Amino acid sequence: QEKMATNTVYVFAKKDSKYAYTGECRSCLENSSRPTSTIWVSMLARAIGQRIVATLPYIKQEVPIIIVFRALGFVSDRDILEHIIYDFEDPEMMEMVKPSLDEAFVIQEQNVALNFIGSRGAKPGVTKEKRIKYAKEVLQKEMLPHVGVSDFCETKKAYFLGYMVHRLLLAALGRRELDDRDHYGNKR
Amino acid sequence: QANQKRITTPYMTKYERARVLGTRALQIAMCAPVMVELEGETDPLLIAMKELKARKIPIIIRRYLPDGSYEDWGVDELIISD
Amino acid sequence: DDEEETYRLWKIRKTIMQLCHDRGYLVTQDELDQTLEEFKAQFGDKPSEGRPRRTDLTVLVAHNDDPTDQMFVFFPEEPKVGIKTIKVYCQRMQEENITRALIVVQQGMTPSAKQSLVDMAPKYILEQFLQQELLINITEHELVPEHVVMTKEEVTELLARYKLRENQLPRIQAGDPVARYFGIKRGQVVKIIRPSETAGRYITYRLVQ
Amino acid sequence: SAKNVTLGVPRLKELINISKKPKTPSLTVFLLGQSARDAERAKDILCRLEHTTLRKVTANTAIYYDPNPQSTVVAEDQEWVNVISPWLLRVELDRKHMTDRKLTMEQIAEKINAGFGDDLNCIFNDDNAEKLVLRIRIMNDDDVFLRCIESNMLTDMTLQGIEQISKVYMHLPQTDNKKKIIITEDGEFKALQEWILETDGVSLMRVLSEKDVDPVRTTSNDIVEIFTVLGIEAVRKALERELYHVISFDGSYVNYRHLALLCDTMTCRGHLMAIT
Amino acid sequence: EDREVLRVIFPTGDSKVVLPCNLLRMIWNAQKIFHINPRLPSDLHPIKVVEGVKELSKKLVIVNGDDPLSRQAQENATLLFNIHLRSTLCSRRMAEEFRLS
Amino acid sequence: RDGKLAKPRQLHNTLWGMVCPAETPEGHAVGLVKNLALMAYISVGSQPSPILEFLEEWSMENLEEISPAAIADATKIFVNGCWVGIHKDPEQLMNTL
Amino acid sequence: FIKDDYGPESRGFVENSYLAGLTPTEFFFHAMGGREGLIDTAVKTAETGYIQRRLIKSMESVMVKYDATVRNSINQVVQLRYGEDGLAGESVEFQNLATLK
DNA sequence: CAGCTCCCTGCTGGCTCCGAGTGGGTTCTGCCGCT
DNA sequence: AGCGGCGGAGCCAGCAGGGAGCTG
Repeated sequence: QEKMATNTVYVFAKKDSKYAYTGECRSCLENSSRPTSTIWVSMLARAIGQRIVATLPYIKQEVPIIIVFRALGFVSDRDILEHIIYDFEDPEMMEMVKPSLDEAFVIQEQNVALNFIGSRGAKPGVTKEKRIKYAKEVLQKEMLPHVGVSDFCETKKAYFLGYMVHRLLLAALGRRELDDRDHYGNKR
Repeated sequence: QANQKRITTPYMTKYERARVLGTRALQIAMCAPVMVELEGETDPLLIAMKELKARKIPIIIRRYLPDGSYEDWGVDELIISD
Repeated sequence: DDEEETYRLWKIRKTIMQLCHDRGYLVTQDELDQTLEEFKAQFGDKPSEGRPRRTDLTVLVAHNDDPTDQMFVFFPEEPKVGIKTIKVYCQRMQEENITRALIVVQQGMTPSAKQSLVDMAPKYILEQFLQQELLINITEHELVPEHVVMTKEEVTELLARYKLRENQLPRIQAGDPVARYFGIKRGQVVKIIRPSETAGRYITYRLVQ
Repeated sequence: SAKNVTLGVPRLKELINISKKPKTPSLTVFLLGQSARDAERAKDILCRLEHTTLRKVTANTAIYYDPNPQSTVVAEDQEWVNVISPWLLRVELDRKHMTDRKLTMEQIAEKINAGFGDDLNCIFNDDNAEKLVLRIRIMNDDDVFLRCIESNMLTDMTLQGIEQISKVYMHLPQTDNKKKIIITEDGEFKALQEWILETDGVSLMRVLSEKDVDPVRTTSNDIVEIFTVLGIEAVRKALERELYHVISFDGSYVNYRHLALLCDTMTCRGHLMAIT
Repeated sequence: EDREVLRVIFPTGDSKVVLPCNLLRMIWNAQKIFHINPRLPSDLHPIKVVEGVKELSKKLVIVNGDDPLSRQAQENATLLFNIHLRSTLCSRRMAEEFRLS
Repeated sequence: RDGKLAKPRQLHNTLWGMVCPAETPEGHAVGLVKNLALMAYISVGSQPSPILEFLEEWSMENLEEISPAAIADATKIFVNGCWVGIHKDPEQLMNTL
Repeated sequence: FIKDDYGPESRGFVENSYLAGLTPTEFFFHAMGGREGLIDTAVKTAETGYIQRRLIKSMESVMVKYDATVRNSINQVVQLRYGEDGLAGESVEFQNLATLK
């Protein structure tokens, strides 16, 4: 039985949708009981324009990626941009990453971002500290299992998610090209 | 309608030709009296064909007009195609 | 931007006059086919703040059989015409002994005015038209065949000849451009003369619903 | 160059199931006179039809903070000789598309002034320098308003052409039916090869209502649009033509009996009775 | 006058048309049935051609009736075939081409 | 099946030598059911941990060690799709592997 | 093939015939080309049969009455004469209008 | 004249459809337990 | 033992938002 390869980033562009480009990486641990927890990192298709969202497993609505990073533990902004754009002397990347940055200048610390994610969760907590724990559990186990599920894997998950965003930006700028679904390199 | 007001075609259409032949040969098969002297042929369909060619079939056709009226055309009275 | 608007208004007037000729109203050939220069010299080349302005460029015509029923056309200056800007036209409707008229609006007419035009329709059978819609005579198009409006006696003759009731005919909705062009109520069938590539000419009858 | 006309089974579906959105709606616009004869006036008609936004003509766009309009942070003697907000807007066009579509800075500026009123003043460089500059201010939610209006003005301004028709092609037809056909003084037919132009969008009403465009022969390949513009009887004929086009494209023949019956039963009720 | 009607019915003039009975082929069949031998003068009178075509046009009925609505319908329904019939069973054409007796 | 999207059913260029181009059912499973080429072999899987210990001892750095200052000029190493580290010299590590 | 090779051999052109045989690249390209037609053959049926059924269910009661007109099941007139001439489609021929052009 | 009422337009979510036949084969039609 | 419970494409409905329009 064929299937799409796991733990690999695919940047696609579906024709008729609210968003132009979308980057998915269906992820699996080394044959764990959890199924393929697929995460999409997507870019809207047109004010400001071209915000970047990331629909997350067990989350009803899309969440802007910068909120995801702040919930993951990066309070600052330079640190977050260090995980997405690897060379700061490229202003074309900045011009497309700032529309997503200015979307979330109201969240500045980890706990409010955790609350924001928990409010969008499938099981919304009644109190703040319940949404905090639910979203922390989601980030710890549901999102990106293959890069690691342990006490402290936040830096590795942030690096991989920033890589996913960088891959999406490379397809948006045309620096690279969209991955092919029928390419049996992408099949298992 | 009266005999004066007949607007349908004087040609016996293929459907009338098929159904009249079928329903007359069926009658011949049920030992109805033949209208034409036969020369020993036993098949009721050929008997009905011979009667149609001789214009002796004792059947008339009721052609229903779309409005609801009808016309009574005798098989002997309208032109057979073949 | 006045040459384009003058040309647009000239074509609107020409199409309206052709519409009146086809509908049956009495029009002279001179006004039926006048060039752009006659319109220029008779109205003034300056639609923007000049003498070729609306409202006293409007046309009134009368039917050939009797000069009692008369048909105005009206070009409101307002883009989106309203009730207060059509109640004036209705007051003219009443102060004259006229029965029906046209309104060639600049932009889309407001729904309140549309509902009004529905409401006083039996007393005054007046209809609307668009500025865009009247820049071409659609009957002149090759796809549009020859449409002829039947009178009641020949409608009855048609029905008696074909022994069919009124609703069994092919029908046409009153909102489509050809029926709106001629100007015709429901229950009024239209002869449609079109060329047949199989046998010459073919006559079909569309009833308005 | 535009043979994505989706013939065959998809076109049969688009006709039978009368779809509001065909995959390839296209015009076959004919020309009236000397414009049909020569290519330059045909191009002049072409540019008035092909939709053009201000994105098509500009090279790049930039905004600055000039404290004084007299200061001219960018070295431009044109503004020096020509000459209230400090945050301004600057867009650079290119000569290529500019002279391809035959516009002027005056036309672009008057379009801006008509669209937005006297909320902003455009200062355009003359058509003499190698560089194509027009500067934008705002007369007296401070600069992001300018950012948003810049985005809005780039997206949709309709400098020339009409909406919903994105690309228009121009060619001399080879088939006799698509070629203009006349009758000479000796009763010949004298197949004429005049300029026609096909589109990839559809309006059918802002097109025929244009100068030097033949409003007698322009079919639109769009059944719903024809229903809205010309009426049900013209719909029957156009639907017959488009339904015969796919069948006779293969070279096969189907008797007119069946095409006429289908187009009649699909249009015998005054409305477009799609077969679904 | 029928020629102008044809020219307005068929813009981009294409003589190829679909009609019930092949008139040319029936003429050629009669030529071989009756051994015309078109090297000799024909005995067929030119007025007989006209007054036979006019009667055949009456005989070829599609819409029955006598009221003007039925006459117009019959004429329109048989217009193209009657035009072709008159254009092929011409007095001149029969006298100089088919030579039928 | 019975889908009008023919793109999955088409023979892809990457089917050279791993999937038979000729062999496929002619019914509603054209291109969906495909057999296996002769020498085509399907990997069975193994632990990447020995590759990990081999990688971590030449000149590469794990994500936690370096800063993103030097990450742009070097090359990113993926092992089973997870970003393991960063190496300054792609060449002579490709040759080594 | 080398990267960015737009040559005829690199993009599907087969300079060999069925007699000389196909070089393996050409064989694979021809297999991939014929796969498209094979897929189309299977896919087209589920649309064409549906189109045929949908056409039939919209016209299955349209018939020529004894009035010689064409009416649907509810006696609504579709055509006053079948084919706007009243003529059968199996007894007509192609002909040329001589008087035209 | 400013505030309130209403009708239209625009947009999103929802439901139904998806060739004609034909020959075979297969498994599956509940199980645990507790009176 | 016998049964009693344990994917995709394309038309409508429906809300939301925004002008004419009447009324105190």
